[PDB]
Amino acid sequence: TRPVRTRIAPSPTGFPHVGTAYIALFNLVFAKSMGGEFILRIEDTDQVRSTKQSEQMILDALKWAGLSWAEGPDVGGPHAPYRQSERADIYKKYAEKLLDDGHAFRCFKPFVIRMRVPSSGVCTIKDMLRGEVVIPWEQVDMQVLLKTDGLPTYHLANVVDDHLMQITHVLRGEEWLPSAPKHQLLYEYFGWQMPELCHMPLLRNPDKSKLSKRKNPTSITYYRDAGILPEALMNYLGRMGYSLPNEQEKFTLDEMIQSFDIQRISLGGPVFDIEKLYWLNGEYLRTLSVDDLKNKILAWASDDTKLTAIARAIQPRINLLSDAINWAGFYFQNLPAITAEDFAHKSLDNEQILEILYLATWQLENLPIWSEENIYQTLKGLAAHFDIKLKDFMQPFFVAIAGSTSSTPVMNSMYIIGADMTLARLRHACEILGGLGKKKLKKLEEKNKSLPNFLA
Amino acid sequence: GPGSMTRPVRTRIAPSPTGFPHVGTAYIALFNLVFAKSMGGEFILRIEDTDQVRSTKQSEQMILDALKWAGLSWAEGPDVGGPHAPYRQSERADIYKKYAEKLLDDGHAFRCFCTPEELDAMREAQMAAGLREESDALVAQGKPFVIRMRVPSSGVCTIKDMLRGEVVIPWEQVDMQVLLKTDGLPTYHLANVVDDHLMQITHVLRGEEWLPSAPKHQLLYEYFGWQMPELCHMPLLRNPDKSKLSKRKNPTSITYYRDAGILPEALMNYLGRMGYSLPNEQEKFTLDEMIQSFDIQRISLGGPVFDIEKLYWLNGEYLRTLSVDDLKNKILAWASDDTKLTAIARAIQPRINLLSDAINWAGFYFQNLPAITAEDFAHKSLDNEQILEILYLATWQLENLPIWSEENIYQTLKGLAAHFDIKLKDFMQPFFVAIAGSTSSTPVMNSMYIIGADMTLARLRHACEILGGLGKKKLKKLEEKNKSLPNFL
Ligand SMILES: Nc1ncnc2c1ncn2[C@@H]1O[C@H](COS(=O)(=O)NC(=O)[C@@H](N)CCC(=O)O)[C@@H](O)[C@H]1O
Ligand SMILES: Nc1ncnc2c1ncn2[C@@H]1O[C@H](COS(=O)(=O)NC(=O)[C@@H](N)CCC(=O)O)[C@@H](O)[C@H]1O
Repeated sequence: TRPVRTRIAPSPTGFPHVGTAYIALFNLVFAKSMGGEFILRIEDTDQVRSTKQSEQMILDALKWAGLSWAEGPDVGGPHAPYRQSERADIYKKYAEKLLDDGHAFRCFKPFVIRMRVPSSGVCTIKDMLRGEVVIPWEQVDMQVLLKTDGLPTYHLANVVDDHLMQITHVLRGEEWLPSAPKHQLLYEYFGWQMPELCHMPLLRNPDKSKLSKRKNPTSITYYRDAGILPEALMNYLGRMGYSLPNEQEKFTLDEMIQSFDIQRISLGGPVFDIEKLYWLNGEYLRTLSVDDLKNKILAWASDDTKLTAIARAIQPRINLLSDAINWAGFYFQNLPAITAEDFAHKSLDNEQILEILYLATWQLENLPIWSEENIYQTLKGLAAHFDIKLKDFMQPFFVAIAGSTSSTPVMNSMYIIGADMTLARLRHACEILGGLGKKKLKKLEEKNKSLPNFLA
Repeated sequence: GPGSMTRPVRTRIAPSPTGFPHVGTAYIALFNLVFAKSMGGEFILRIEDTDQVRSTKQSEQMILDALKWAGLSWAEGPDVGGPHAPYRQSERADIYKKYAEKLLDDGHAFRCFCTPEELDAMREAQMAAGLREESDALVAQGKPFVIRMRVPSSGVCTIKDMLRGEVVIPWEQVDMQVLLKTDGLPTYHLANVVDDHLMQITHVLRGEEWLPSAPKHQLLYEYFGWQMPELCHMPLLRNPDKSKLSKRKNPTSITYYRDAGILPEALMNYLGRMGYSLPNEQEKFTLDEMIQSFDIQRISLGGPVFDIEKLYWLNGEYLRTLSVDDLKNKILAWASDDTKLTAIARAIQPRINLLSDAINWAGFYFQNLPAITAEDFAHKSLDNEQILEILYLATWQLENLPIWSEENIYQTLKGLAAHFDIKLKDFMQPFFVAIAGSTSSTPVMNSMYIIGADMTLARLRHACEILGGLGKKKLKKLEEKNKSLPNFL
C-alpha cells in the first residue's frame, strides 16, 4: 500500500469546538491503528476571521485533550510551513497552472480564478463508510479557487496541501460531502491521486438538532474549566459515533486504537448528552487514587484560573485568610446557583434584563482578545447605545457571573474566569429567566448586527 | 533605662500546660520579651506543670508551638536547653523538697497533718469573733503531712509595683499557703520563688490576678535570704462586656486565630496595643519597633478589651499592605499546612462528579465560621432547647479529649447520643449545620477531625450563640449533668 497519513485541519475561527476534537480523535486513532501518522494543519484562509490567538487556543485545547501530532505548526515537519496563510505563494502558481492547462477561467481589473466544472454527467466518489456517492456535475458550482487578493479558498488549499503533505486518508464531517465532487475534479486537473474519504456523522443535541452552543456548551476549553478530565472527555467522544468491541463504556485511547475498525462507526447523528459525560467523569474521578485526585484538583486550579489576579481582586475585601473561600469561591465553580427571583428587576424590566444578557453574550463572544478593557468597552458601549446607566446595566451580570448581588468588580471577574465560562454563565442566566421566544430572538439578533463595533 | 540595672535583666513566661494555649499567655510573653530585649537582657520559658492531674504533654507542645508561631522566641527553655535546665517543674522535684525542708529547719514553715482538702474544711469552720515534738513523732509514724508557710498575724505588707507604686495588704488577709503537698511535690508558690531565684529572674510581669499572692512570695524570698525580683502586674484582658476574657463570646486559643486566618504579626501587634501605646500613637507596628521605643510606664492599668472585630480589621490592614504576590503565597501556605488535603480529597471523591464541585463540598474546610441561622437548625426532628443541650455538652466533652483523633470524636458523640437515648442520625443533625453550614455534607465526624479542635469548638459555640444560648440558671444545670455523665471513651 502506501504509508498511512491522516490529518486534522482546524480553521482557527472562534472557540475550539468539541467537534474538532471528535474528528481529531478518529483521525489519530485510525492512523495509529494502521501504523501511520497524524498531522495538524491550520487552515487560516479567512484572513479577517483567523486570529493568531485562536490558533494557540486550538493547539492548547487538543494538547490538553491528549491528542498529539507528529508534524504541525508547533512541532515542525518536512512539509512546513503548516499554516495555510504562509503557503499563499504555493497555491497561486498551481492556480495559474490551472489557467494554462485549460482547467480554470477568470470571472470579474479585479479577477478571481474559478474552476471549470463538467456540464453533464455524474461524479462517483467512494466513501469508506457510506459506500458510493453520486452527484450530478450540474449541481456542482464553479467554485472560486483564487480570490481577488490572491489568497486561496478552502477547496484549492485543501487539495494542494493534502497532496503535498502526502495525506492518504481524510476523515471529516458529512457537511463536506457536497464539496467532494469539487475535490475529485481538482485532483484530476492536477494529475494527483485523491485520498480515500470517510465522512463522519455530525454531533447533535438531545433535540436531534445540530450541536449548538445555544442548547449545550460546545467549547473544548469550557469542559476543561468546568472540571471534566481530558481522559474522560476523549472517552466520551470516542463513544459518540462508535462503539468498542463488547460495548465497553469506559476505555482509554490505546484500547480504542487496538480494536479500531472503521466499519463500526454508526451513521446516526451522535447525541452529546452533557449529563452522560458528567457521570463518566465521576467514574474517572472515583477510580483515581486520593493522591491523584488531590493533585489533579490542584493542577486544574493552578493552570486555568490566574491566582495572582484573584488575590488582587479579593485583597480589598478580605480581613482573614479564611474569607478567601467566600470571596473567590465562584472563580472555581462551574455554574453559580441562581434562581429567576434573584434578578430583582428593580432597575430593569425582566424583558429588558433578558435582552441585555443576550446581546452581551453575542458581543462578548466575538471579542478578538479576552482582556478586561475589551469587556469594559463592549459593555459600556452597549449601555451607551441604549442610554441605560452602567451600574443599572451591570446589575444582572453580578447575579449571573458570581451568583450574588455583591462581589468584586464583575468585569475583572469575567476576565478571570475566562471567555468560555463567562458565556456559559450568561447563557445559563437567560435560560433561568425563561429565554425569549423564537420570534423575539430573531428580532434581537437583527439589532445585534445593526449595533456599532464597540471597540473600533 | 538599660544602664540603670544592677544585674543582667532576665524575664520569663511560665505557662501552666493545662489546656489550649490562651491569648493571655501570648500577651504576657510579649511584654516580658519586649522588656528584656529593650534592656539588653534575655527572655526564658519555664513550664509550670506542678498540677500533675491537669498538665498534659500534648498541652506543653501546644503552647511552645503557639508562641513560636506568634513570633515569640526564648533564649532558654525545655526545647532549647539552658544553664538552669531542667525547665519543667515536674523534673525539678528534687530541688523543691530540700528548700521546703530548709523552711522547716529555720522555723519559717510548719507541718500540718490535714491534707489540702481537709485544710479547706478547717478554713471554712465557723468561729467566734475574738480569740513541735508531737509532729516529728507523727512523721515517724508515717502520717501524711503538708508543709505550710508562716505568715505574720498582724501588720501590713508593702509590695512594690513598677506601675502602681506601693500596694499595701494587711498580713491578716494572707493565708498560711501550702508549700509542699502530701506527695512531696511543690505547689505553685514554692516552685515560683525557688525557680525564679535559680534562673536569676530579675523582673516578673504577670497578671494582676497574682497580686494577692505577692505578700507570700515576698515572705519566701526573705525566708531564703534571696532578693525578690521586681514585680509589674499586668492588666487582664477583658471581653467587650468588660468581664474577664471568656470562651463564650470569642475563642481564647492562640491556635484558633492561626486556623481562622489571622496573621501572627497582626495578633502580636494587637496584643502589644492592649495595655500599651507606642510613642507617636502608631496603631500598626512590628515587634522590633515596639522594642526600640518601649517604656514600661506607658502601660495603662485599665482593663484592656479583646475586641475580636478590631483584631480582624488590623489583620485586614496587614493583608492590604502585602504585595499581591505575597498575599497569594500566604493564603496558599495557610491552607496547605493546617488542613491535610489528602483527607478532604478522600471525603469528596464519593460525592463529586466534576472537579468544579470540589469548591462546593470542601469550602467549609477553609472557612472560619460558616453562615448559620436559627432557622437552619429547626426544620429537623429535634426541639431547639434540646439542640442547645446537645451542643453544649458536646463542646465540653470534646474540649477535654486527650487527643483529637476521629475515633475519640466518634466514641464521645456516640456515648452522648446513648445517654440521651437519641438516635445517632438525629443527634448528628445539628452538627452538620454547625460544622459545614448545610444539611448535606461530607461525614461530619471526619470533618471535625480535619478542621481541628479549635475550629470545631469555635463553630459549636457559635451555633449556641445563634440559637440564643441557655440562661445562666439553665447552664448550671447542664454543667452538673456534664460531670454526672459517664466516660464515653
Ligand atoms: N458538529 C460537528 N460534529 C462533528 N464534526 C464536526 C462538527 N462540526 C464540525 N465538524 C468537523 O470538525 C472538523 C474541523 O472543523 S473546523 O475547524 O470547522 N474546520 C473545517 O471545517 C475545515 N478546516 C475542514 C477541513 C477538512 O476536514 O478537510 C471538520 O472536519 C468538520 O467537519
Ligand atoms: N486574661 C488574661 N490576661 C492577661 N494575662 C493573663 C490572663 N489570664 C492569665 N494571664 C496570665 O498569663 C500568664 C500565664 O498563665 S498560666 O498559664 O495561667 N500560668 C500562670 O498564671 C502562672 N504559672 C504564672 C506564674 C508567674 O508568672 O509567676 C500568667 O502571667 C497569668 O497571670
